[PDB]
Amino acid sequence: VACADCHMPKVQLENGKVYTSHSQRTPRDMMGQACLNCHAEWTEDQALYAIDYIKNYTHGKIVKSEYWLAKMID
Amino acid sequence: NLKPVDAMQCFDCHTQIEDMHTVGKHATVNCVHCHDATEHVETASSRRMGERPVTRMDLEACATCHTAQFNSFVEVRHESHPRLEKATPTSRSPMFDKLIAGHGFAFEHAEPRSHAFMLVDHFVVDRAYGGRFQFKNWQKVTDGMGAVRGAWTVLTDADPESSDQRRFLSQTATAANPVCLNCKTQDHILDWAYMGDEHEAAKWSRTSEVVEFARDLNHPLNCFMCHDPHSAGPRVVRDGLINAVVDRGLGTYPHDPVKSEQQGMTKVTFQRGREDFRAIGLLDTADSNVMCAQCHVEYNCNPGYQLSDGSRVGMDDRRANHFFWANVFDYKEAAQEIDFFDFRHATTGAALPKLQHPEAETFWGSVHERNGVACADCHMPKVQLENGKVYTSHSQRTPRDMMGQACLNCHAEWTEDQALYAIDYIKNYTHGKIVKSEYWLAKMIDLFPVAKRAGVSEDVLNQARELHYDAHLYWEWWTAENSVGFHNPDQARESLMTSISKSKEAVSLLNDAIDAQVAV
Amino acid sequence: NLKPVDAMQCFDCHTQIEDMHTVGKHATVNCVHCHDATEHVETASSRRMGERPVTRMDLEACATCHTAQFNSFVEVRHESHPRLEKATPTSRSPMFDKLIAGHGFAFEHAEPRSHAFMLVDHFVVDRAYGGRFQFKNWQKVTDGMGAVRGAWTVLTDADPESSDQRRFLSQTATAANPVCLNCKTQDHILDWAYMGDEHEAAKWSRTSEVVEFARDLNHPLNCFMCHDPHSAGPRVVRDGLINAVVDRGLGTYPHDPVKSEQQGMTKVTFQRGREDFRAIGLLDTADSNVMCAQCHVEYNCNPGYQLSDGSRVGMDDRRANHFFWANVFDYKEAAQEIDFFDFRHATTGAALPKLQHPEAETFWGSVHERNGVACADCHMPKVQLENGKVYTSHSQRTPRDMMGQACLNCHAEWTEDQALYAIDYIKNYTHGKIVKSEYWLAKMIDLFPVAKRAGVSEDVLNQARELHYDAHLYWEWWTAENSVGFHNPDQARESLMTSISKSKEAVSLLNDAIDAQVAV
Amino acid sequence: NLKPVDAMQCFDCHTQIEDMHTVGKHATVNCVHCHDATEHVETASSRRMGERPVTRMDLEACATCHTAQFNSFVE
Ligand code: HEC
Ligand code: HEC
Ligand code: HEC
Ligand code: HEC
Ligand code: HEC
Ligand code: HEC
Ligand code: HEC
Ligand code: HEC
Ligand code: HEC
Ligand code: HEC
Ligand code: HEC
Ligand code: HEC
Ligand code: HEC
Ligand code: HEC
Ligand SMILES: O=N[O-]
Ligand SMILES: O=N[O-]
Ligand SMILES: O=N[O-]
Ligand SMILES: O=N[O-]
Ligand SMILES: [Ca+2]
Ligand SMILES: [Ca+2]
Ligand SMILES: [Ca+2]
Ligand SMILES: [Ca+2]
Repeated sequence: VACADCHMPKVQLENGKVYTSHSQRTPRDMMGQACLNCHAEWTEDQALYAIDYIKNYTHGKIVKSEYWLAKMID
Repeated sequence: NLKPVDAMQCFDCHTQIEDMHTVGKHATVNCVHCHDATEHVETASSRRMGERPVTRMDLEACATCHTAQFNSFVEVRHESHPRLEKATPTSRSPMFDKLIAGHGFAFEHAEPRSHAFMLVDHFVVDRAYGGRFQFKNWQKVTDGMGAVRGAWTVLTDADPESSDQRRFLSQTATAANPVCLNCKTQDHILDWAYMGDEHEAAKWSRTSEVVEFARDLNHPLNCFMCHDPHSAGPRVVRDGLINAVVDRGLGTYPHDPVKSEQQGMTKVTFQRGREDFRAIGLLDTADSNVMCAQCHVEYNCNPGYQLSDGSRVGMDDRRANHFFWANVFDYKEAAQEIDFFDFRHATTGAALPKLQHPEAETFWGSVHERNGVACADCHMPKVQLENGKVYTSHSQRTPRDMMGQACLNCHAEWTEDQALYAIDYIKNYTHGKIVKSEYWLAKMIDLFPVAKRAGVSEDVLNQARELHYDAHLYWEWWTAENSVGFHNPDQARESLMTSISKSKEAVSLLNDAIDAQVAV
Repeated sequence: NLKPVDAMQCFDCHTQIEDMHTVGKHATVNCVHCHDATEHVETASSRRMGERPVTRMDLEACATCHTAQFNSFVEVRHESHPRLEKATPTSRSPMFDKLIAGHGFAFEHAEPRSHAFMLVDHFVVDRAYGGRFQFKNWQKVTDGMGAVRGAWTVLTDADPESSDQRRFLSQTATAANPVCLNCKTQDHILDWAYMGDEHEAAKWSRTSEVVEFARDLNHPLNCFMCHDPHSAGPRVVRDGLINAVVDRGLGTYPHDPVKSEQQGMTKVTFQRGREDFRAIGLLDTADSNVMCAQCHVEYNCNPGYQLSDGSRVGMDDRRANHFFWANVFDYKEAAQEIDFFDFRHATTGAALPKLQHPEAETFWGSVHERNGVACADCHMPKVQLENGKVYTSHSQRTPRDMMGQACLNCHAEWTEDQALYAIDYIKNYTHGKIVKSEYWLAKMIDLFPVAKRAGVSEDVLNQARELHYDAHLYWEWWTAENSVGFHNPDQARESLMTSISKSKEAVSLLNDAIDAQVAV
Repeated sequence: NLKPVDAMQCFDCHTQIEDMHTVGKHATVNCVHCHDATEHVETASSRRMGERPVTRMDLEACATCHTAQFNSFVE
């Protein structure tokens, strides 16, 4: 998988000539083309929930890392 | 990968193309994008073609550099109901079968849908080819991109081994003829002489076997119908329109000589063996009123009969390819001018015209037309973007889908709901008058068998048939025209009231004559 | 609180029940859930019933352990318009009154609504019981759960003191008879002999007073119509269907002997006093095509007449309970096979069939049926859950309400709007042909009084009446069938074109005969 | 309106560009779309630039034939 697969995927059209989106942005704005095409077992809400589990856990550890760096700095 | 050819070598022979190509916005666009001419260049002389070069007519020839316009063009409007028969109580003409009896449209006449389907819809409608052509299966009806790629990628022919027009199912007709195709495709633009006259250099003409012609055609509404591929400038290619505006000197706006001069057309003719062969009309301005009038007009594209003596007018006659270029109040005179009518009514026996989608001629003289508004302002407006390069939408559809760009930009005093309400007021009032006109037409029609059987004289029946012509014209214009009066509401009202007057006159004539026979 | 009974004690006598119950998925489900048999066990012998045990027929007997299926079943689809008369310009058959004149359906024929209401709707429709039964007030029309709980909890009888069929309001009819109820309820499943024949052990039969029968019945579409309560295995209980498939040897798929063998039915008969009494058909597979064909078929369930001699066929005749089990192109032959027609047209005098909702026979041979698709795939699909135990939806309704589960799972190439557009293309085209068929039928019908009064011969009128039979059949199949052609679009098109051909033939015959009389 | 230049004449001194341009999917795209080289061609030799030709770096140089990619990018 490459950055473009999640951040600038091919446009999906009912009728028309396919082209590559060049709006580089979060996959949350185009989940059908950026995630759900590969993760057929998921609804959009399930895929968003998987992202958020990672980000919530990571951000918690970032906050705890800063707490300890700050205690040391002080 | 495409390799450019030396255009200067072509221009040595093709001076008309040189004059157009080197000056316009396609001066950098190499011939190889649309032509494969290698063997042609090896064998042509200054006056003889030699091997014929290949010319791409597919819309994807333009989609490479103009993807936005192509993609907008091929969109399917699913809200535009498909295959929806007009002769039903819930559509445009509840009494159409009674009123049109005797004409091929009685076999099927559906509402229009998105432009991508025009050629396939022409091929599969029950009134056209006897049911010969069908979609490969009922799922293909959704495939707009597929139809654009080519009619024959989505259709089947019930009998590839014969080319005669015949019925394959009992309730079909074989009304199609080569003239119809001019408003569905221009794939034949190099194989068809001006007006479809017989011509040594034309493979196809008005008198061709239409089934064989059909099989050679693939793409709907080619991009180059409105845009010259060499200069990229605005134009029309439809012979019937050029003939009305230029040959007959009527102008682009027959009611307005000044506008006709400012927004005119220049006929350019191309030759084969130094004889005139085909023509285009370059427009002074990018005037969509005239571009859309290549097809959205009342026309003849069929055999019929002479008003003077009743005799047959066949496909071989020039009248079989004709733009009347007349509003509803000038139409009867325009049909007398060429001595022509379309069919005899199956019940009344009256000589009758058949009217078709006269949007261009209806729009003339309307408040919007008089203020310089054109079809594209309401039906294919500029796209509005927060950040972006503006381009013109090519999805021709009702303005209800883009009211901010199609109406509300000029009507700052209205909300969207107010604008919709104004449209619906006109369409509701107009439709009520269309229904009343049909009621009175049907009442008259129903009296003809009663009058005949009661022994009413030919002289009285003939007087009623003359009234039927006018009653029919002043009604059918409005079921044929697609705006349900919006394009010209005062004209629709005046015309439909005239239809009703004529029918009432005929009903009174027939009732009195029947009563007198009974009294004797 | 329920206390279990000793099933082994029942099984001592009930060996058929033992063989079914001990092997299936209800082997742990005690008899007390559905039967109160204490006094029965005290008094029965191996061959005499003794005191009759109580058997629960209410759907809540299953809702205790299968709440999801019950709750899905009783949902009311409010978008399915209630009490919507089909004989109007905006519904299925704009000219129904003219075309059906002479038949009870002219008094009222509404579109179907949700299954919860089937028994109450049968009781209150104007054509059934002379207006005898009504909802207790106009608010109860919304109460799906109430109707399921029991028809008599939501309806009133205008005269509890009489049991004759008679008119209570002027524009009603008394078409109901005991056979109708077999497709509304199976509360009478232990009180009705196979086919509704007279039988010592049956309280009710084809010849019962229908008002008295009506009063004994409460629940719509009982869960055990498709599910054997003892084995929990798939089955049908409807005698007319078992008679077609098994007794007449026609098979579950008459056009496909192989599929009929793989997806077959086994007739199981239950006796009373060692004589055959009632029967069920156990299915080889859980095949909804055959389950839904208990009701969604063309049938006779009424008196009529013989085609051979015109004589009356009454409720006492087996033909008054009959599944033709024939597609539209085999129907005329199936009606000749039993020598039967339904009514004489009030205007033309023609012997005519009456067709009813033939979804099962229309579906045969369609692209979906040939690919192994069944009614439940589109009308009662598996529920899709992010997290949960999957079960089958029992809300039988249009697939428009669950397109992801009913269409788009098999048609991965389409969006929802594309799929809807494909359905609408078929329904629009089919409806236009239904309207044209009615136009031509009405034109013919209107000529009969003119021809009679002009002195046209019986021989010509009789020829026209024979054409009227076919014109009627090939049209009415499609106003009766609920998919507006979707279930078999090629068949609908061929049949409706045949209807139009037959009417046109009749119109021409009658016009020529009237004209000849006038000329003399 | 753009007027095409003689690309072959450029290639007499620009073999490295020739080998890329003649072979890829822009073989038909004339140099005038992105370069203004009139005075350069008048003054150059294969060994002396002469007047420096102008090269367009604006994204609109691509947006004329690739509007969909450009419009999606600038959102
Ligand atoms: C899908 C499997 C991904 C691939 C491959 C890449 N990224 Fe990604 N990225 C992804 C997610 C789910 C998120 C979080 C977005 C959210 O809304 O929560 C991101 C985030 C970014 C961001 C920040 C975007 C924002 O939140 O606005 C950037 C700048 C980004 N990613 C860049 C990026 C690059 C350069 C990649 C290839 C090396 C790349 N991503 C891969 C999902 C996916
Ligand atoms: C890297 C960050 C990019 C920039 C800056 C631009 N584009 Fe692009 N483009 C990019 C990728 C990863 C792809 C898809 C390649 C693949 O095959 O998967 C593209 C594709 C194109 C195409 C081809 C047609 C299509 O797939 O849409 C064109 C014509 C194209 N890109 C044009 C384009 C223009 C005009 C840009 C400036 C606005 C632009 N690209 C920037 C990556 C990158
Ligand atoms: C003189 C020797 C010629 C050269 C060099 C080229 N063409 Fe030509 N062409 C020539 C003639 C005499 C004709 C018949 C029409 C006429 O003007 O008398 C043509 C025709 C074409 C056509 C129309 C083909 C058709 O199907 O009708 C096309 C598209 C065409 N020519 C293109 C073309 C191109 C692209 C050339 C350079 C590669 C070219 N021609 C060279 C005479 C001569
Ligand atoms: C790329 C190689 C092109 C192909 C193939 C086609 N066209 Fe084109 N077109 C091209 C350019 C670079 C331009 C000029 C852009 C600018 O604004 O400077 C154009 C312009 C047009 C126009 C506008 C003309 C005008 O405003 O005067 C139209 C209507 C147009 N092009 C249409 C068109 C059609 C119908 C094509 C297929 C036959 C087509 N073009 C091919 C680049 C390319
Ligand atoms: C002949 C080649 C045509 C030209 C030029 C234009 N139109 Fe057209 N239009 C045409 C046909 C044959 C059809 C019916 C297609 C079918 O398969 O049924 C149409 C349809 C329309 C519609 C209805 C679209 C819908 O959603 O139902 C509109 C609004 C329309 N046409 C407008 C229109 C405009 C504004 C034009 C000039 C820009 C134009 N058309 C040109 C045939 C042709
Ligand atoms: C241009 C002057 C036309 C000629 C010649 C033909 N048609 Fe046409 N057609 C035209 C327009 C602008 C439209 C859309 C507007 C409308 O009112 O329909 C159409 C539409 C069709 C359709 C779709 C709708 C329908 O009537 O079912 C079909 C099937 C169709 N046209 C067929 C047809 C045939 C068989 C023709 C020759 C007899 C014919 N068309 C000529 C424009 C023009
Ligand atoms: C007549 C019915 C048309 C057909 C067929 C095509 N286009 Fe068009 N185009 C049309 C109009 C009325 C306009 C606007 C002109 C104005 O100045 O108001 C356009 C414009 C273009 C342009 C210019 C850039 C823009 O405004 O979008 C291009 C590049 C263009 N059109 C391309 C195009 C292509 C590729 C077509 C086939 C899919 C196409 N046009 C058909 C009218 C008509
Ligand atoms: C705005 C001032 C308009 C101009 C200029 C033109 N038309 Fe129009 N049209 C307009 C409205 C408000 C409607 C009714 C649409 C609705 O949704 O109620 C129409 C209708 C059409 C149609 C049928 C469209 C449909 O309902 O699907 C066609 C085919 C059409 N108009 C064509 C047309 C042409 C060719 C014009 C220039 C001659 C034209 N219209 C001008 C609004 C406006
Ligand atoms: C032999 C002494 C019996 C025992 C013990 C039970 N039943 Fe019975 N039952 C018996 C007979 C002879 C009949 C008539 C039908 C027949 O098979 O010959 C029946 C009938 C029933 C019925 C049908 C009642 C109806 O309304 O038609 C039911 C539901 C039934 N029996 C249930 C039943 C149960 C639950 C028992 C155990 C508690 C049981 N029976 C015992 C003979 C005998
Ligand atoms: C609880 C005491 C039950 C009552 C009352 C009813 N059923 Fe039942 N059913 C029950 C169980 C425990 C099971 C097996 C669950 C499993 O999957 O193992 C069932 C099964 C069914 C089935 C599925 C049969 C099959 O797949 O072969 C059906 C169709 C079914 N049950 C229907 C049903 C009906 C119609 C009832 C009322 C007459 C009914 N059940 C009562 C538990 C209980
Ligand atoms: C006889 C006992 C029936 C069986 C078995 C099935 N259906 Fe039915 N259905 C029946 C009636 C009498 C009615 C009309 C009820 C009323 O009060 O009007 C219906 C209705 C339907 C509908 C329409 C529902 C709506 O929303 O309008 C559908 C889609 C339907 N039926 C489908 C259906 C299927 C798929 C069946 C097998 C699973 C089935 N029905 C069985 C009578 C009976
Ligand atoms: C099964 C073979 C049936 C017999 C016998 C009867 N009906 Fe029926 N009915 C049946 C189905 C599958 C449906 C729904 C489909 C449809 O097209 O309606 C119905 C519907 C009704 C309705 C509601 C709709 C209506 O026509 O108003 C009523 C009032 C109704 N049925 C009454 C009725 C009477 C009076 C019958 C005996 C003469 C009768 N039905 C028989 C299935 C079957
Ligand atoms: C025929 C018209 C049916 C009626 C009446 C009832 N159900 Fe049903 N049921 C039906 C089908 C076609 C299926 C699916 C079988 C398959 O394998 O595809 C079902 C399934 C069940 C099940 C099994 C679990 C599940 O799939 O949901 C149960 C427990 C069940 N049905 C119960 C049930 C009840 C309680 C009913 C009355 C409300 C009921 N069914 C009616 C067909 C029919
Ligand atoms: C999907 C491939 C289907 C199968 C298999 C069956 N039916 Fe169907 N039905 C289908 C569609 C797309 C429609 C039209 C629904 C719409 O909203 O337009 C229908 C319609 C019905 C109806 C009327 C439903 C309504 O509009 O309320 C009934 C009563 C019905 N179908 C019954 C039915 C039966 C009994 C089937 C098996 C024999 C059956 N259908 C198969 C789609 C599908
Ligand atoms: O009808 N012959 O083309
Ligand atoms: O049917 N086209 O006017
Ligand atoms: O009509 N008597 O049941
Ligand atoms: O009215 N029921 O077929
Ligand atoms: Ca339309
Ligand atoms: Ca005409
Ligand atoms: Ca319904
Ligand atoms: Ca019947």
